[PDB]
Amino acid sequence: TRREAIRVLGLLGALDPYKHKVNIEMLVNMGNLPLDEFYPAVSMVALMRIFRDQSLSHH
Amino acid sequence: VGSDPVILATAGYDHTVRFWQAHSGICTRTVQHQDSQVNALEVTPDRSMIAAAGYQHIRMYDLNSNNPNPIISYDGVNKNIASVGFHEDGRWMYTGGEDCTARIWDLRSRNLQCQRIFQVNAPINCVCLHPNQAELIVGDQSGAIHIWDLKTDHNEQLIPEPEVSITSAHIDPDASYMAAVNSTGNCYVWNLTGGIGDEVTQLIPKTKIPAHTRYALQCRFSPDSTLLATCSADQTCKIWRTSNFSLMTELSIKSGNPGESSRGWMWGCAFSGDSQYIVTASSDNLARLWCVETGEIKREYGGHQKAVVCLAFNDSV
Amino acid sequence: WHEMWHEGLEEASRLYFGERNVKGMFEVLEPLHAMMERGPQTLKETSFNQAYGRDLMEAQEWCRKYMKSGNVKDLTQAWDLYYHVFRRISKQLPQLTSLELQYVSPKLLMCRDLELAVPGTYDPNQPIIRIQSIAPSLQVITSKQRPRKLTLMGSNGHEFVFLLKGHEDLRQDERVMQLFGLVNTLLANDPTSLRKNLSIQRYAVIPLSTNSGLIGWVPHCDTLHALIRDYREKKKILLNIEHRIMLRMAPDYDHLTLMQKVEVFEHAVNNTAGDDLAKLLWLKSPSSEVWFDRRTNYTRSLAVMSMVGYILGLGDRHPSNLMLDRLSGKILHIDFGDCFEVAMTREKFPEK
Amino acid sequence: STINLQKAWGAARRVSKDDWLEWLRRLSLELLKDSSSPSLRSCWALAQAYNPMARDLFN
Amino acid sequence: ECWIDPLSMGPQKALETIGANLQKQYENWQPRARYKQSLDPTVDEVKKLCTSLRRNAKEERVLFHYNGHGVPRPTVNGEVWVFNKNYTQYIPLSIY
Repeated sequence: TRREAIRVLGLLGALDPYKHKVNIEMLVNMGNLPLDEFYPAVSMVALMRIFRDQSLSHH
Repeated sequence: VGSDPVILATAGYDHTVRFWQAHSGICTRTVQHQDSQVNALEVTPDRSMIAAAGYQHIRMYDLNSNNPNPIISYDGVNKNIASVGFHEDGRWMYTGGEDCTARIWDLRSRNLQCQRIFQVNAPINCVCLHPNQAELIVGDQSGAIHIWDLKTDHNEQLIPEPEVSITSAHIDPDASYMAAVNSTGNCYVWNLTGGIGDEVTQLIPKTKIPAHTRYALQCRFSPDSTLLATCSADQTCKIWRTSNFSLMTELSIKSGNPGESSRGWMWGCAFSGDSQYIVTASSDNLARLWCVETGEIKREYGGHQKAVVCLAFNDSV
Repeated sequence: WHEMWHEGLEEASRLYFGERNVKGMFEVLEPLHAMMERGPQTLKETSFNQAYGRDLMEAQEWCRKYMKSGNVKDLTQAWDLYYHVFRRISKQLPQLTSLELQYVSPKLLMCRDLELAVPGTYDPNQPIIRIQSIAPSLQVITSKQRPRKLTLMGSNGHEFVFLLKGHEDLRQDERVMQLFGLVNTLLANDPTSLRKNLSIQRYAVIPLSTNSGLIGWVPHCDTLHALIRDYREKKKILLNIEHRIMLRMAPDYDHLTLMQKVEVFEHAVNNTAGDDLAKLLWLKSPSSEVWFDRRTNYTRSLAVMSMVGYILGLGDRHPSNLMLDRLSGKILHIDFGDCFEVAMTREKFPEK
Repeated sequence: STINLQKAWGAARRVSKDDWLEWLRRLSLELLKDSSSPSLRSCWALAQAYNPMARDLFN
Repeated sequence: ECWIDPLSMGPQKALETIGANLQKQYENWQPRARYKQSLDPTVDEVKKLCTSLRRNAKEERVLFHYNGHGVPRPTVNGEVWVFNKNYTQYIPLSIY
């Protein structure tokens, strides 16, 4: 299978990287605030990610 | 100052003009210079009063009387006066400025307005009176040296090197060679053809001396005409022998340590009456009386709060 | 009105007290009197004519008495009233931080879902993004000219911010933006340039009169001067340190000769680490990988505008006239008031 | 509150990826428990349950 | 505040305007009275103000209007907050 996946990249040619480009905050948080404010803000941001999706159901 | 045979004036950004003593190293008298700095001093051949070219005024202070106000304040100019000459008879006075307009001022006449004018293209960096008292060499920022004749007005423009500002140029008292200096740091020497009545004054290029790496600032022959001191922004005052154009002695005021940036530019070179001593001003606020042959700091002059850009030296009896 | 009267009396004072041009002084002021001769069309114009308008009309009586008498005591009474309202206006102007549509122009507040499209957005291919509604508040920028910060709601739903400049002819800027369009086309066509993603950042320019017009506000930007000021106050560095070092070594800097200036300038450079912009680009960037990409764009964009500016002749590029995109990293040039080597020609402070 | 930390630090008996990954987890959780700011200390229980939470508050 | 948005007019002008309007508002009910505004006053300023109005009408009623919306709440110890000369510190003022 890996052999075919290469043989097919061969036949399709080698695309120029530019031609493929056409075809296709946490540090910032700390960059601004003092540490006593930063700690709530970073805690909340990390909690909000868990809040969305079905991961919240487990926790 | 005046009664003393030797003169050694000094002036810079601190608005003073301190008259030192060569034998001692003591400030005899200062003179105030408000409203500007001093760009170039000049003792008069008569030695009655010194000159001090500044910003939009050629002032002339008294050498005999002490603590006087400026006797003459020649106004009516702009953009500074780079240098000032003086006719050996003591009647005419020459100047050069950045206004691209050389001038001549009659000291004897009371008229405020000047007498003659020789306008040029680019700002005038330096004046130098030819010893024959008939030709006035005039450098400029574009590179063009001129020889404005004082009788025929036939300026013979000449460019040693294109697009390099020539900052100073001097000619020895015997009219043999003429030296020039530019912001590249070369020292173009020119052999003077022996013409007085003919006024041919042909400049024969002899040697391009690679004097300094960085901007050179002043060149001046000795009264002997054996040595050619050449100051630069590299904090070294080299002395070139006239015969061979070789570096006899290199007087440097460097720190002797890589951790010392911009200690101060060296732009003072006044030879002694017999080429035994050499005065030298520096931007480290200190004048230095060097020895020519040995290369040793004989005396050190201190007390200037700011940098020291000018020198005066007169051993005329 | 109070802004027009303010600039008018400044010009009239220069004619009278400066040049002693009295007939030209009346030529400056008489349009402003005819301007108010329309009458109060908005509440702001009512409160102006209430407070000042009475005094201006009285000063006009002394001006009209001078026209048929020719007395210094007649015209000085007008200048007393003129300087009275001028000082009151001059005190007011700093307080005008924002203007509400209800006061300044309620017509615009009424305007809803206009068919007239957002300026400089119209494309023959794209669908017309017509004006949805105008925001009620106008954040007046505190500058010498006091530009406004207009913001319009599009029919597509996105907000469009603009900069309403007054008494600054924008036909030059409009023409210059046509030039940048051409150059961008050429760079797109060249493959080498396209591979490097070279392009000039441009913005909409829409003139409205000989004086006023709309400039498109570029988001995520801030002037280079602001960045250096804010970095140096954070790091407790003196904002004017280079200038202070020069004046300390040689207080006569302005009047010094060329060689002297070079020394003074170099002395400042040797005793100041000139890394403030590089250093702050690092700290601002969230991560090194982004930082590198921001710097690549920064370097190329600068080179592109260096060459284009040289050909166009764009001078007077002090750090207040160029701003840096804090996301893309590309440099932006604005306020092309000086072109075709005007700076070199002018005698005062010539730029080489 | 730096005894368990010093055990996590000077263990260096890890001869695989998951061994160091286990070291990391112990290190992160000990820093949260220690942390003076209670907004971070409050997240310690979640970090034990969820590895991503520990990594988001690592810095 | 007194039917005036203080942030619309800028800080200093708004404070003067509210004092002027409040005077007018009171002049609806008592138009013939000496009004004397004090706008973010000091302690001496309050002393000199009250003592002057008390001197004017020693035996007659004098109205003291206090609006402490900009200062912290009064303390249990019977104190009311005012400002310092520099407007950098809330100075307490004893009710006694």
